Amino acid sequence: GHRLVLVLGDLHIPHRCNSLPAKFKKLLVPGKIQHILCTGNLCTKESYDYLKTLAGDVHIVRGDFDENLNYPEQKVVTVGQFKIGLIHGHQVIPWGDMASLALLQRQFDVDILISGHTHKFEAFEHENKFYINPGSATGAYNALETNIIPSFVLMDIQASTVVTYVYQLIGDDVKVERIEYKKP
Amino acid sequence: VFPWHSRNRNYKAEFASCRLEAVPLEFGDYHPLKPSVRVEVCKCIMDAFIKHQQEPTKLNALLHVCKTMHDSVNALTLEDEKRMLSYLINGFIKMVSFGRDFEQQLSFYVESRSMFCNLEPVLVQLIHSVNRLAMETRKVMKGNHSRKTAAFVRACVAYCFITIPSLAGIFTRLNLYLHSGQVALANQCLSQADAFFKAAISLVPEVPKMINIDGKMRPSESFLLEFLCNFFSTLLIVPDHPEHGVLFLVRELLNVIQDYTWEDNSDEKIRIYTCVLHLLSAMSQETYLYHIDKVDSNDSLYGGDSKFLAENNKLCETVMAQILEHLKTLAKDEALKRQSSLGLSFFNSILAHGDLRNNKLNQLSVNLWHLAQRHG
Repeated sequence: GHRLVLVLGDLHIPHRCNSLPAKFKKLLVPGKIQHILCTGNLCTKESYDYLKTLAGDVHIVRGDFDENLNYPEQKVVTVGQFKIGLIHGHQVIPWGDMASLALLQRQFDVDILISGHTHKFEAFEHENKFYINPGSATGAYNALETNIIPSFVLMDIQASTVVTYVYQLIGDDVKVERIEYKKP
Repeated sequence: VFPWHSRNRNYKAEFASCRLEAVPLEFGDYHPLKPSVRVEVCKCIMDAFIKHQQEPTKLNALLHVCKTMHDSVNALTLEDEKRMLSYLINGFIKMVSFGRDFEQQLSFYVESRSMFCNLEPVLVQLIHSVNRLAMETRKVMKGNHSRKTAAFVRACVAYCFITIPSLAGIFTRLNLYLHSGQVALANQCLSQADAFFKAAISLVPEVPKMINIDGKMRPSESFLLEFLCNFFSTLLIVPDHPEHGVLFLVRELLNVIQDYTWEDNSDEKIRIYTCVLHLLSAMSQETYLYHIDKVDSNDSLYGGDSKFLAENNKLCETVMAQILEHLKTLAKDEALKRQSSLGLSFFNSILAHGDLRNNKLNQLSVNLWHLAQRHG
């Protein structure tokens, strides 16, 4: 049994980017995605409607610039055997700190923590817990980085194994990487 | 009084050890996604343009249409119509791109600001697009600014500084001060970044209890907590101007939050103090977790000088003293639920950042754990 989750965030349409990269839209076809977890900063209803055309279950958290202030600050969604924590990450002091995120993984009692304010992609296992920072799909700028690479994560969950396919657009080519995670 | 110490953190080594090794995919390998009053005419024109012009252009007729549409805004204009008009004008603005001619783009934006003054969302989009323009100039000239574009990026930052106060939204104002300050601080405009941060701090004491959200009045406590957390995370990179005391903006924000009018039935102020512990502990390290391209943050500016580290430690001790005072007042208030909640949060903070090797902080942590378990 395969469950597909699209980990996305920091689109910043149209505050910092007009749209997603050209190739990503071609790759993201409707029907192949079951859940969509967004770290936030879509900033418009248009990106939310675009996500609604890609899957049925669409969980979005509040960014630091999202227009809809009713999106939850943090969320816990159970897909397969895995509980996943979703938060934008700008609450975290400092941004992207390991301990400051382990605190959230303790609070939520959660298996995967997704947080993406720092637009650089990351994926690390700390204290037998999985942390994914999917980066910015549109490559939106931040003061923290010089060369932002558009990226998004796609988790295939089956029983206890999550295979994470990470899509990054370098130059004009979409590289994909495989990350293996197994819950003890 | 229990002092504080910072657990040494080697962010490079920690990330290197805990990072998951990904195996790249070659072609063939499987990845899942492998195959005047007649505003109606103005709306009709703008809809056609936004729906059937998908490439940027290098205006006057569309500008006149937008002026006619925007001039209809008065005291009798509803919020829904203002939202629609702002959407249409932003759709017009998005497609006007002068490419590598940055100066003409900024001229277009200043003209737009002088033309669409009433509709706030257009102004927000203009600030965001000017910030994008400055960052795009940085990206094109690869950080190594030329003498010519230094003035241009300073002009963009000044445009943000003068335009943000014209907004009415309190939290939009705070977040745009913070973001525009970060944008300025990515282009070696230290003095204007400090002004942006000071403006945000000075504007913090104005946020009320109830804020408008989709037409409904909701408490602003959680939103203020989020903004203050964002600001504290931002202050890690900000250089300290030598003409002031150490951690000047951090201390100013702490004073502001100390004097802020918090609700009597509220304990979020102590939560924010618990958060300040995080920022100080991170700021006390040898090299900071994240940096700007060429701005000497306090990590290299002070170089971890014993005086600066001691000042950070003393500020940590003061914040902890405040938190412990509130905890004791909670015990005297007999509402033990909030006491246990804050004790859990504080113990978690100490475990996250505090140097547990030190006996004095360890005893405080053990006492906090036992206090939390003493009342479920």
